Amino acid sequence: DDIDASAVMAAYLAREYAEAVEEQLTPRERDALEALRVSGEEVRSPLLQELSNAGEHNSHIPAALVSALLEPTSPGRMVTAVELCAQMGRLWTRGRQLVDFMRLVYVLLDRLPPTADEDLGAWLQAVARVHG
Amino acid sequence: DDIDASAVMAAYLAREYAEAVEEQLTPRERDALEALRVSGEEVRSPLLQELSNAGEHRANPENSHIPAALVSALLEPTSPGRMVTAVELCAQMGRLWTRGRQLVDFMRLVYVLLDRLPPTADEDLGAWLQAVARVHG
Amino acid sequence: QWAREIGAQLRRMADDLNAQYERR
Amino acid sequence: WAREIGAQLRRMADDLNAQYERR
Repeated sequence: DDIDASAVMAAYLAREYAEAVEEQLTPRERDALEALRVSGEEVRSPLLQELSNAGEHNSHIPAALVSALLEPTSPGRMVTAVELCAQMGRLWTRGRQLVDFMRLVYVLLDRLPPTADEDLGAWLQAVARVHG
Repeated sequence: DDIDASAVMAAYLAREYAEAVEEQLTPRERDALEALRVSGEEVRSPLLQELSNAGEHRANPENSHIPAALVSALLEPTSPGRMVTAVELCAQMGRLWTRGRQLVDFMRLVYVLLDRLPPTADEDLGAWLQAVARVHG
Repeated sequence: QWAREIGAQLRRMADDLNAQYERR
Repeated sequence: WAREIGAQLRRMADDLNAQYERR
């Protein structure tokens, strides 16, 4: 009947931005992205389980859980926090929920430790060797 | 060597979010999306010509003041053509703002687009992108 | 002010784009 | 209840972290 022009523009911009950052990744950065995709799916299973048991309504709770996982942190914690934002995004499809998704992402990327680049480099190369 | 963790995470989430909305898009919304991609690509050529003809500091600005001013001016009595041009401009700025604090600059420019959209956007763009669809099949 | 300039050419290319499909 | 989940999320992550630090 009538389309949500905002959602359509969102879908388009999201994809175009993804393909842009992916085309400008380094060879091993691309190997890391695939590594993060597998590990993220490995934890997405029980991560989904905990949130289903919440049975809850706002972006306040998600923001705290992410920063909680990043307070001495580890690659596993950083991955779980990453996959959490992705799941909030899968819930926040339309309207002002999109702006909510961006702020949660901002929180994630803002509170990453300074050694994350080499912590995830080594850890995500270990994931890739075991998965091809 | 080491990687840019923030750059990689950005790719994962943007792609996962891209798949999120498209799934939840209604069929007619998905036809509209395929029509925006087409007309967005058509205006992309002249768009990237004027930006580059203005300079590298303009084709790749270190700030968000400049692109957000163009977007808001395109959406000031608007037509579907201006809205698409504005959408594509935001996307091009995104293609440039791919690492680190460039991601937050991208956040600002999306907000300007969605907030400055006209009330008739859902209606007009539905009709105008139907022409696009049947002109291209 | 390249603001006035670039915008004028965007509004021009956007108008042209709009007229390619207003009748189809 | 938030830290009930909060504690469980840290549980997942360390299980996840444990598998690939050995490798």
